[PDB]
Amino acid sequence: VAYWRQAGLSYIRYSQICAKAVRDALKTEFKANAEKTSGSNVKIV
Amino acid sequence: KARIVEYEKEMEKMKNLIPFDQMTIEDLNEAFPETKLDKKKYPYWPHQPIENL
Amino acid sequence: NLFASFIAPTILGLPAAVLIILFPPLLIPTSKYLINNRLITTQQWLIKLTSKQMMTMHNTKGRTWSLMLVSLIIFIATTNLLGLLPHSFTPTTQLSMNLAMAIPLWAGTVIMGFRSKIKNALAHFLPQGTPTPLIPMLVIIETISLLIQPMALAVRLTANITAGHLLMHLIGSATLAMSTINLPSTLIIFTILILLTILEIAVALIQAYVFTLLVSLYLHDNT
Amino acid sequence: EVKLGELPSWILMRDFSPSGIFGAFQRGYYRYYNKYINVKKGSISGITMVLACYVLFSYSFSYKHLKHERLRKY
Amino acid sequence: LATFWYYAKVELVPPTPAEIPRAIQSLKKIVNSAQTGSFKQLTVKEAVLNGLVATEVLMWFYVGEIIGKRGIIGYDV
Amino acid sequence: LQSIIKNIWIPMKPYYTKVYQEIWIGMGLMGFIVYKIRAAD
Amino acid sequence: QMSFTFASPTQVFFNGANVRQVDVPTLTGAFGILAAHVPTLQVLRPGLVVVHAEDGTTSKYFVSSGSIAVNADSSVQLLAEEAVTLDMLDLGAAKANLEKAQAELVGTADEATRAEIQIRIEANEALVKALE
Amino acid sequence: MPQLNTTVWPTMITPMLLTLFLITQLKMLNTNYHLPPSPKPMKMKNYNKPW
Amino acid sequence: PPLPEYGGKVRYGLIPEEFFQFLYPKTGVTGPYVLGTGLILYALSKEIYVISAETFTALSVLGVMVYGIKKYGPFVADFADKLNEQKLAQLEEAKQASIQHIQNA
Amino acid sequence: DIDTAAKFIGAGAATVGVAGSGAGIGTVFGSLIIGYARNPSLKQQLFSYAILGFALSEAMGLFCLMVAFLILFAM
Repeated sequence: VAYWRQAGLSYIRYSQICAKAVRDALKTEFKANAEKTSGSNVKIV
Repeated sequence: KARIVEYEKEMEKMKNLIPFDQMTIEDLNEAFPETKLDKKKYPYWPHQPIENL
Repeated sequence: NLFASFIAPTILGLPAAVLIILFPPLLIPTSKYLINNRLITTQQWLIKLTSKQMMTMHNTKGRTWSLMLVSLIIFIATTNLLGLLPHSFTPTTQLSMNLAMAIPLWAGTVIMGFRSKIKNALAHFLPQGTPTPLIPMLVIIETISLLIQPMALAVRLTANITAGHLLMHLIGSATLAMSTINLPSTLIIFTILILLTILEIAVALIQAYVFTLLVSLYLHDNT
Repeated sequence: EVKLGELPSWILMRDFSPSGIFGAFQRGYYRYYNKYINVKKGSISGITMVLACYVLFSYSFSYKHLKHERLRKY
Repeated sequence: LATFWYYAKVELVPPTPAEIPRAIQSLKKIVNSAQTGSFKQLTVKEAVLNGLVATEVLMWFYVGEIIGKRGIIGYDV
Repeated sequence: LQSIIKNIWIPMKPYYTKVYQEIWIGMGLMGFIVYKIRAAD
Repeated sequence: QMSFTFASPTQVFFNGANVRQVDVPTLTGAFGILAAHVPTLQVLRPGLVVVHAEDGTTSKYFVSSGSIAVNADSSVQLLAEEAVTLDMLDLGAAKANLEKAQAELVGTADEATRAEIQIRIEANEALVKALE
Repeated sequence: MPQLNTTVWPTMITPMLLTLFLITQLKMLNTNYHLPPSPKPMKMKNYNKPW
Repeated sequence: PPLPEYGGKVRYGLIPEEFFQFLYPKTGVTGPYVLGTGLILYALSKEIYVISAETFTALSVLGVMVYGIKKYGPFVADFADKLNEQKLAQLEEAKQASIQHIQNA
Repeated sequence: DIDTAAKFIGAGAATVGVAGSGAGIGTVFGSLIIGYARNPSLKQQLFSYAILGFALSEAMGLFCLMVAFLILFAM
């Protein structure tokens, strides 16, 4: 029982945050391309 | 051109070098002032951060 | 009788233990050259590795003691190994020498830990999250432990080398007393002696390194 | 040096003073270290010989205790 | 393995009855240098060489001693 | 007195005056302890 | 014996390969996986992943999250959400993000966003330490 | 137990204090590790083209 | 000043070839061996070399040292040589490394 | 004397109590090995606790030896 699960999160959120952290710490050479390949366009209705 | 002849003299000095297997750490430090240890920031052995040791 | 190897050796009425204590550093030649022979090469490599493995954890104030600690871990080590030579007198087997190595070192370390940082120094006697009803004894226990640690160091080294050499000598005597009886048993005891000798080499190195590491961690605590 | 001289005055010719013996010892140390240790492609012998001499010197002072455990009596 | 005997057949040999004269001549040369005191011309290196081969023959005497008592370490009795 | 203080006392001074002061105090304490021990014997 | 399958949503690093040992930073600790390993399944936390090939060379990737699964047939499937080779990163950006997240932490007060911040901090700490 | 013979303690303490704090520390101080050679192939103070 | 390329030709790690060649003229080649076996028989016979536990500990430690040498001698020797040549090659990389720099300037 | 005899007996007895410290350090360093094998990134920090753990185990051991000497010499 990790701390964030005690806070009410979900591993999907954990994974999003971690992937975003690795994408931001990416060099500007690869940063735009990597961010493109993981951008979210879906919209809830 | 003054600067050029100066660079020339410097490179020439670097050209005439002692074969390394006879060179003392003092001669090395002379031929490359970078290799000299900072006796000021680290006045105690080994005068350099242990990390890069 | 049995402790003949630990009596302060004298030759021609002269206290030759001093020469034995002075000798180890004679096995570490230095050189101002850049490329040198094999011995100094490997020894500089070993000193480099030891310095890296020991001092790294310390802050900028601790690493000033670097020259001390490394020297320590060399001295002891060499002495220990020189002990394993036949008929050699091992000066680490003497409680006097280890006391004089420990009490000054640990002493000065606690001294400098008290001079500055006196607040947290007296606060290290109390762990962080301690409830109230058990405060007093938690102080006195730390007091005893701290005020005795040098004794622990000195004895842990002294008697360890003592027991090592004494047991090697006893199994040697046993092999002697089995020379005129079953030869296969003589060979078995001899092999046990060989294994014990290897273990004694290892214990020499390890005891040196552990004495060093303990003093180093005390320094780290008081810095 | 010796191995060349055959006169006893040489004995009194040397320097029997503290600095003299210090220098003679340093000279011997350097001669040894330069013939057996301070050479590339060196061996282990340059230190095994010293350990041998050390064992000998130890057995020396240990003889006073060891002479009591002689096997025979004559 | 066998070259030990190969060198023995040269240097480890019961000396022949035909060579003792050369030995007694060496002996008289030695005793003559002793009488005249000419050994002082002998530099210390060869003098040491002689003393060491002398200790060599002395060891031959002691090994003869231990083989003559049939005991290797001290006297059995 | 020459080449002694030059090759011994020269390098060690920064250690012998600032790094090792508490070491000297501990040396004094150890010496006093040893003297007390040798006394009661 | 080990059939490895290291994959990312957009890239296949290994596939059915034969390595000797893979080290993974599972959310419940790091552990190694060699052939015939006990069958398990785990989720990852940001960390290095060193894959040891039979020859002895080691490929050191970095994964931010995902799932490791080793099965009865010594068939390992490691899926990683963002699997970057260590060269595509830098220490300065990581350290700066770490500072920003620590600052937001000491500023924030609500458990949900506090946990979010702490997760970001964990990712960045793992980053800085894993790089160098 | 010979270790308890308080008669011969100083003859053990003194030479250790000499060899651990003076000799060995010196033989260390002679062992220095120069910084690695770093030939800088980028160092050129060229003023702006004169202009 | 450079270093000589070799040591002193010690035999068995205990005796140098100097002594052997020095004894060579008088008593030939086995002279030294016979001297050694003599002296050892004397020392162990006249109780100069007492035999006790120390002798068996000595045998053990000598056996360990000799096996350790014969096993891990080449490794440490070549490792020292590798360290030296690595240092030398790096230093050569530096030599003519600053040259190209100033050349461009 | 019977007093000296009982001093020796009680000394050996009070010495027995060091087995507890022996097993205690054994457990502490074993747990340190496991905990490091699990979360090696915390090695440094973990090591700290280990020392502290050790520092209290030996603590109790000391008391035993204390009585030992405090019977062997002080009494």
